[PDB]
Amino acid sequence: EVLITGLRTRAVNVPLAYPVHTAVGTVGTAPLVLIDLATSAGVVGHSYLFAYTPVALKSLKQLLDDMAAMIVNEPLAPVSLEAMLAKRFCLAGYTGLIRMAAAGIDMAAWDALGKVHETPLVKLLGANARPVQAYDSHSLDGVKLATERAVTAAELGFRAVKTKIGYPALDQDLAVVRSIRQAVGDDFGIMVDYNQSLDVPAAIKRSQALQQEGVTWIEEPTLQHDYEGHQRIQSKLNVPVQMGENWLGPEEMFKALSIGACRLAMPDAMKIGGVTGWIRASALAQQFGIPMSSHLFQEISAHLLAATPTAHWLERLDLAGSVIEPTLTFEGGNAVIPDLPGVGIIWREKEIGKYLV
Amino acid sequence: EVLITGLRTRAVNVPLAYPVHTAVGTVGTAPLVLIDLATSAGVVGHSYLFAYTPVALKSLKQLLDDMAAMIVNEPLAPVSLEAMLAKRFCLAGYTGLIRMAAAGIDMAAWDALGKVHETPLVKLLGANARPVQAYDSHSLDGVKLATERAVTAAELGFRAVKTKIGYPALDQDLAVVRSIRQAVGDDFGIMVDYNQSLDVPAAIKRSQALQQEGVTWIEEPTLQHDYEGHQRIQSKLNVPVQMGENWLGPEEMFKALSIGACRLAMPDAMKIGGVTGWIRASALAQQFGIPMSSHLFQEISAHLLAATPTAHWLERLDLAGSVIEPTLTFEGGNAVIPDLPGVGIIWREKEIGKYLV
Amino acid sequence: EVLITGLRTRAVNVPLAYPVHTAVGTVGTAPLVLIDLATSAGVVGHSYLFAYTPVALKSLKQLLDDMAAMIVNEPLAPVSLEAMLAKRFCLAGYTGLIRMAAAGIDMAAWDALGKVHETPLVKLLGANARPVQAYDSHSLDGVKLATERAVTAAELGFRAVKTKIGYPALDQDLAVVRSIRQAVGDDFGIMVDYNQSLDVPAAIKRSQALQQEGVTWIEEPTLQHDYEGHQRIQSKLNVPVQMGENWLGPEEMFKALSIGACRLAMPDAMKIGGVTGWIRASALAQQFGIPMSSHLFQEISAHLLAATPTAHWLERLDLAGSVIEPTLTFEGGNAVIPDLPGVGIIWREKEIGKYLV
Amino acid sequence: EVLITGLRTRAVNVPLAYPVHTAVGTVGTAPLVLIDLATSAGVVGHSYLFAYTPVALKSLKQLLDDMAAMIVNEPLAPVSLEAMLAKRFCLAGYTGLIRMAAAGIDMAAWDALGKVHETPLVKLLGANARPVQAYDSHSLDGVKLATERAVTAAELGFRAVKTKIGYPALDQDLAVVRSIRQAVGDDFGIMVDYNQSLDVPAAIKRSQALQQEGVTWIEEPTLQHDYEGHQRIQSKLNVPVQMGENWLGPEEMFKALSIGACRLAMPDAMKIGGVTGWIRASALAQQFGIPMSSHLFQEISAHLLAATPTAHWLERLDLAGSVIEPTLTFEGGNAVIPDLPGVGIIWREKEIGKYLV
Amino acid sequence: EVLITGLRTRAVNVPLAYPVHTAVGTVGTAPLVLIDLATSAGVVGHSYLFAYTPVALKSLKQLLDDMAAMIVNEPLAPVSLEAMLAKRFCLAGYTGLIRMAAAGIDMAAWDALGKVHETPLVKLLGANARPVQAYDSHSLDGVKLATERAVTAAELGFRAVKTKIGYPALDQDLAVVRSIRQAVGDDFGIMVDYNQSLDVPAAIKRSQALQQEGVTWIEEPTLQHDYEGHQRIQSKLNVPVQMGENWLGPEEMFKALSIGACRLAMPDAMKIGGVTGWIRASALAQQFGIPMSSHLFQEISAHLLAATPTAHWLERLDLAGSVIEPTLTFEGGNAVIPDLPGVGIIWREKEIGKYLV
Ligand SMILES: O=NN(O)c1ccccc1
Ligand SMILES: O=NN(O)c1ccccc1
Ligand SMILES: O=NN(O)c1ccccc1
Ligand SMILES: O=NN(O)c1ccccc1
Ligand SMILES: O=NN(O)c1ccccc1
Ligand SMILES: [Mg+2]
Ligand SMILES: [Mg+2]
Ligand SMILES: [Mg+2]
Ligand SMILES: [Mg+2]
Ligand SMILES: [Mg+2]
Repeated sequence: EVLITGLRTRAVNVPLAYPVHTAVGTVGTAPLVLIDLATSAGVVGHSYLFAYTPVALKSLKQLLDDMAAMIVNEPLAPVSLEAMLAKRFCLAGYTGLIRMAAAGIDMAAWDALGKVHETPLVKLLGANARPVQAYDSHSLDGVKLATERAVTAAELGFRAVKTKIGYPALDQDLAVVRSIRQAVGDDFGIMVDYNQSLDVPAAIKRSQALQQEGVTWIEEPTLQHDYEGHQRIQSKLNVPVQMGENWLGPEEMFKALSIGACRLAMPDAMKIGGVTGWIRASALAQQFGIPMSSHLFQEISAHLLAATPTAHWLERLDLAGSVIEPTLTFEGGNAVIPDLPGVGIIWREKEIGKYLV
Repeated sequence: EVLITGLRTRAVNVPLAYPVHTAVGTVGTAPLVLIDLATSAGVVGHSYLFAYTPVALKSLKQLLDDMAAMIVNEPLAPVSLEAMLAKRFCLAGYTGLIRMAAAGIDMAAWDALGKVHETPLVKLLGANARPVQAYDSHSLDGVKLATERAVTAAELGFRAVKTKIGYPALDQDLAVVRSIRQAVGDDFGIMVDYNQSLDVPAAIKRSQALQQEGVTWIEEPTLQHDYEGHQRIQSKLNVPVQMGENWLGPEEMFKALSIGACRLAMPDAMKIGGVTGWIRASALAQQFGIPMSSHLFQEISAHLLAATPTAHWLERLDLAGSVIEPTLTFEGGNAVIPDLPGVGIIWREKEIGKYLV
Repeated sequence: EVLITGLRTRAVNVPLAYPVHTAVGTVGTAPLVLIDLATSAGVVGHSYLFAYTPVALKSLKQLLDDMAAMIVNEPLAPVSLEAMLAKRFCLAGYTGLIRMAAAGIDMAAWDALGKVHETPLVKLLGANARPVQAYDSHSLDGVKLATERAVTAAELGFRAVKTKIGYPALDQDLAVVRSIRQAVGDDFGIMVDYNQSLDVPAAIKRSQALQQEGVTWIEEPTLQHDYEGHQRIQSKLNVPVQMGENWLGPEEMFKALSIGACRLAMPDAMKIGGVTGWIRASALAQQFGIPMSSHLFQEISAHLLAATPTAHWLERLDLAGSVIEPTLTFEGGNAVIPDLPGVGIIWREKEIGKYLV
Repeated sequence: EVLITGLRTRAVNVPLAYPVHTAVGTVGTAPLVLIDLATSAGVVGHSYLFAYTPVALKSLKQLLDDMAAMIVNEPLAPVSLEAMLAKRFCLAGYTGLIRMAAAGIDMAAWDALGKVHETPLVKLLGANARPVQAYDSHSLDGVKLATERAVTAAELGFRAVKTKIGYPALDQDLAVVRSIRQAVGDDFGIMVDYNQSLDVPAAIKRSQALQQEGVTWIEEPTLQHDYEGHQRIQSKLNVPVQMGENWLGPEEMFKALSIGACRLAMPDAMKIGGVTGWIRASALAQQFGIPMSSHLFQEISAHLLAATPTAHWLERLDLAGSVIEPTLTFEGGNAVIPDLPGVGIIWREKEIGKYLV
Repeated sequence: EVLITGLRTRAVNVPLAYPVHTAVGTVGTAPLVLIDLATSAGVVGHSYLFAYTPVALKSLKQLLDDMAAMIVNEPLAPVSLEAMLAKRFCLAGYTGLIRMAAAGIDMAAWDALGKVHETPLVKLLGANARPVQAYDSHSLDGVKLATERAVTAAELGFRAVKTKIGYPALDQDLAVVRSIRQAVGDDFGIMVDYNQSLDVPAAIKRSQALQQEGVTWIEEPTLQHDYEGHQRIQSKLNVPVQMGENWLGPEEMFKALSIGACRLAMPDAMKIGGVTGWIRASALAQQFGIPMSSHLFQEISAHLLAATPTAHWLERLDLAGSVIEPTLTFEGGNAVIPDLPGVGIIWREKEIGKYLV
């Protein structure tokens, strides 16, 4: 039996070429927890967590470190390890930061398991590597920069981009989208993301005007937990409502899809519960007829999407590029999984120093 | 006018006379974060958080300490402060540890506001103080200890006790309930709590047997988030299914009640979102026709129940008694709100020093 | 314990600069009951009731006076006082005139409680004063006067107006709206109100033509109690259906929202049950995802809306201006809560004389 | 042709032989408004309203007196008069005291119309007079008085009685029902009435125990407006749940029956909207398969039941007996409509003088 | 007690100025059963039945004659007489021809009862006579005659007409409607009737094209009993679906409205169960929010509609003009009820001879 022998985490706050502006606030740098999971077979599993705000960063690192003792000497069997953690956090609430930390462990464990068998994760999941179409993910950038980032993305061979909207006025949402559209042409996806900023009637009004414009999908139009409200917005639309980045575990995804919140889903490898939760999520999207994309975590999402029966898009937003070797590449807009064991995440150890919190 | 001028937290791990054994693990000490919210009016708001396990304790403290930057210099206006926190944690997930941190702030802010106005909290909410019936809350204690603790509670004048069940065999659940019944008589409540330990069919089978015995309610028979499963259990019962201690915010309560998960509710003053979330929860319980009890936090729950239109039971489990002056008392099994501004929490400073971690 | 020591009411019939014409009849003057609630702390709570027609005015005053004996010597604890009244009127029917009278007591009691603590009501509710956007509320005025009132409102810095429609012909509804629109421009809200005058098919026909025109919302298209019928109208519309002024208590609001009658709500501080009912109402709108405005009662609604999580608009219709000091002001179209304790309602005692019935 | 030419009201407070005790308060006298509707045909229509408590008595009289201006000089056409009243009270809320006032007018107008045609009311409605089975309606009387009143009713030839329950302990509800049962035998109805006193779970628990005893129905187990709660109670019962005395208009009946609140109905001739509302209620009860009884107003209810397709029981509780000639009689427990034009109400003028307030 | 003393029927087949062409066949003459109901007060009640096809005419007359013995010596109390007939035909099936015959009896009985009290039926129902708007009902007439009948109807002051459609091709439906429209102008109702001729998809296609044209309603688009199918068609339309002429009894109407088959209703005085069934029907349309028109039977429908809370249109199609005195008149397109007792139906006895079958 291969055993887990140790856990080490490191908190960084890493710079973004382009700060992520949203209609509810800006993420100017990336607060990350980098996770190393040591094993008795001598390999080291790697993953990372995104804490969104520096306010949650130290708390997340502390929680993982305190969780070290419950995983050390457990078998490196991510599925059994997830059940053990779901039980240990039964009382406290297996959600939120605690679930995110459990996901970080899970992703490092599956990386480790791929390394034990010297096989890329995608193959360990029983699937073939294949290129996965990717959209370049931008932010609430203003007409000028939004249009430039779009052109550049199109120059690099991306077939779609996402821009984050929710400007003070609807006309401003539309001017950004029209300006991207003039510059990329009609054969190009423009996904838009409201980041939860509208109430249901505002969302219906804005969304029907954006749909007239031709957008590829409308993402998180209202409060993320409000699945009934998403359903109400979706009911007034032909264009699909998109959500899922905020589902904490496949049980949240199940509740949203059960009441018809959306016609597309994009779980987040961390929030959905890592590789173990992702695989469950994929089973749900398939039965519910829901094309499934990724949210962040582009390195592991390239593997995961290749094992996903309704795989739709990979989101390109390179949060961890400063501290992770660029072994994932893009050819003609598609993510290409590297020929490395597990996930293909290699730390740029020389760089992690600049960013330690 | 009145501003928040400081936040101070203290992590303590308090050994309990009677460890809280449950079917899914034992809580042998109470890991609490003690909160002091200093104000420009000079009075200081007090509250505390329960972290369930030491594993989450330092993470939760660190979390609050980092949240201080968001609240210091803000007006002492619990409702506007809560709206601000929901917005600040919009992206990261306003749930779990983060929502619990926010609730501790809220509870200490309302304590401070009651202090500003030199009025007990119940009166600031527009209600009168009045004795609230309380059950003495025990645990997965074995036949012998459970009967003994039940006898003791009956002598103290409690008219109900709660025991935690989910022993390996149904015959054992039933033996504990029988032995308590023989000890306390037919005119006496025996609540039971499975702490999420059964799947739906075992819950239906055990619950129907318990209902033949005569129990007052059946609490969390299955996984706390599985509202549809609770409904399925409730559908096969005359006895009421009880839940809610695990609802993170009133929006989770709204989901559970919308599909008929339970016929009783017991929000946890911390998980529900503090005073602000509790008052919202009570509006919901009133409209859905749900008698609403409390879970832990007996000091603030006595106030809050008095303001609760469908107020049912106060749970008495004295987690903070080692560190808080016993200003809340019990006459004839009823909680008696002390005549003290805000919540009536006064730290036992000499005691706190022994439990700091 | 602060106690209620007396109740005094005065019925007035006060002149309106602009009579309120609706498609179901005209309210040419304001029949009001002015309420003074005396306390043992020496302060006096103030509120008023709107009786709609002089036909109900004396009956409403008489009922309050007869209710004096059941509230005198009760604690000034509006929430406990509301429960006592709900119980005392259990048998007779806690709705209609009786519920309106109970609301009048409630609003005077919360005014009194704010005065006891020398704090504006909004702060007593735990929220911060903030300016609240307001629309100027006009009536079934005819193309000429409708357009003038609109211009004037826009001149005073209002960002929207409401006009009451339901003229004998659809073309007349549209000519009024088009004429307001030409004169205010496209960046301006035009709310329309049918005052219950249409049956469901007529409402669907008229409403779809108004929606083509661009209106901000369509208010009470059909019989107020007919929530199923509202839902049927709402189902055929993208523009939101608005209602709520006629909900007697939050239990009526709950029934309407449960079956999807509307996408916006506007409780009436009096009919919803005063401050106590309003706060419950706000909890419902929030969980149901419903932007919540006020109906009349502009003085107390400015406070209430500042404590309302989905606060949407304040309705400006100054029914009581003749007998109430203008301490509420409007800056750039927003209501500004005055810096006075409780509600900030001060009687113009010199003027009440002219209007006594 | 025939016009209304006057309205006269008289408020009386009539002491009752047996005060109507209920679990939520005692009605020790009957506060009634006696109505005389003078016509151009010279006959005068009679009806009365029950105000429940003296607190509402003067307000209700004043209300009618002010409503006189709307009806005097209108044709005596109860149906068109009702439509006019609904429109006049469109804005103010056509419910509660206002709807009760309107119903008194309606009942006196139909009495007058029967007088114009010199025909008993039942015949004007197109039905034959026929004996209607009646239960003798008692109250929250204690074991001893309840048994005694049950024996008396059985000797008078009643085949059923109703008792009001909701004593502090279930054991007490059950003792009263047992003692009545022993007195009257197994071939005899015992209806029971909780007068809104239980929450849903206590209602389910008490109702299941009562159903083991053998009772004829369970009336208003919970808050009268909580139709969803009644359904939840009914869902756990074989015995039928009975309600309706509190429905204000047939539209409230329609809501309750639409969601399955009850398996029996008992509209109140006043609250339902008089004869006009009652005939609408009977159309609904017939379509929803609901046996329909009456509540109070035995004089007019005998006529109305005879015209009611699913007619069940007449409630006999003689509130107006002190002031109305006993022209309605009881043979073998059946109400016998007197052969008198309209309702057959004749004032006892010498008696009325003693009770005027 | 007034008693029924005899029943006499006469079958006629009467000529139509304009044969009624429908998409499922032609009714070129009117097969009618004329009913005389003799009473012991010396008056004679009159009604008639429409048998649709001569194939059913003798069978209908025979059935009534055979029913004579069960009504002779019964009281003239139409409501009690209807219940007796519902019971007598319990086993055989109280629907179809038997229900139509029972309705014929009912309508003659209410005519008789109006005559006993020397009062027009409308007043006996407690309502005021008022003019009722009427549309002139034409048939599947071809572009040329359809347009002429429209002009003539408009010349006589009708504000709307109905034409029967379902031509072999959609373009033909549209050419007829466009041609009527050019000739009447935009301020004029054009109702269209498919007479059950389309399947659900054809109905959705045709109906959406007619709705583009502006029609007032689309009547019986598919198989009359197929309420689910009507609902499916209605779901794809803004214009209202109309039906009801074929509902046999208010219990059929109740089933159709319960599942949302239509947004307008038009019961047929005969099929709905005569005056007794109509009054029940009106109670349903009111609660369900459904504007209610008549189908045929214009003489009694003028009275009935005046007592109908959601009265919408009277259908003018004078089937019985050849054998009934023209006491009903039309002023400015409205039906005017004549000042005669009961229904105002007087036989042209000199003419009945020409048409006896
Ligand atoms: O789509 N992704 N969203 O919304 C995001 C990503 C990173 C930071 C904030 C929001
Ligand atoms: O009801 N209280 N429960 O379930 C509890 C209490 C303490 C620790 C864990 C669970
Ligand atoms: O929107 N408010 N309505 O409808 C109103 C206000 C005052 C008087 C009458 C109607
Ligand atoms: O059934 N009758 N009830 O409930 C009643 C009667 C009189 C007074 C109050 C309630
Ligand atoms: O609308 N009335 N219809 O459909 C009708 C009337 C008479 C004969 C045939 C059909
Ligand atoms: Mg997003
Ligand atoms: Mg528990
Ligand atoms: Mg309005
Ligand atoms: Mg009752
Ligand atoms: Mg037809």
